Amino acid sequence: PVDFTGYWKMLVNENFEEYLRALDVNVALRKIANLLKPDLEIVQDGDHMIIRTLSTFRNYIMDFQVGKEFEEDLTGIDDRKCMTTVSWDGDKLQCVQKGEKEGRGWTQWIEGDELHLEMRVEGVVCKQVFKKVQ
Ligand SMILES: CC1=C(/C=C/C(C)=C/C=C/C(C)=C/CO)C(C)(C)CCC1
Ligand code: NA
Repeated sequence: PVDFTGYWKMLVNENFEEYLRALDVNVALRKIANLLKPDLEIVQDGDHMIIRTLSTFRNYIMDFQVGKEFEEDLTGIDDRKCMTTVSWDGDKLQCVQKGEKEGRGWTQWIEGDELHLEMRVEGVVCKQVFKKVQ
């Protein structure tokens, strides 16, 4: 199916402040986070994926099997714990992060040579787009 493997650089990041505000991230950290332009480093073998969000401040590592619920420790972000499931939805990845915040999750997919990531919480939608360096 779709292989997201790649070192992806951020081109677009819309509404990230609002998204972090909804996660109750403190103003200080939001200030910094919004100028980080994290890379996405993905290594995938079928339904097994490691997704590393990389920045000079902090990294965030996801390591999961598509379709299989797991205990997600969002330490360094909002330091919350979710019961998270990343599922196939055709060629898209659909992540649901069950926990304190309503409607928390994200959708990831490829359009041509672009990786699209939409992150959501409580009706806030942050839009990110990434590209590999050719
Ligand atoms: C706030 C904050 C950060 C937030 C990272 C986030 C919110 C990553 C979401 C990654 C996803 C949804 C990958 C799915 O392919 C990072 C840790 C960069 C630096 C410290 C500040
Ligand atoms: Na692992």
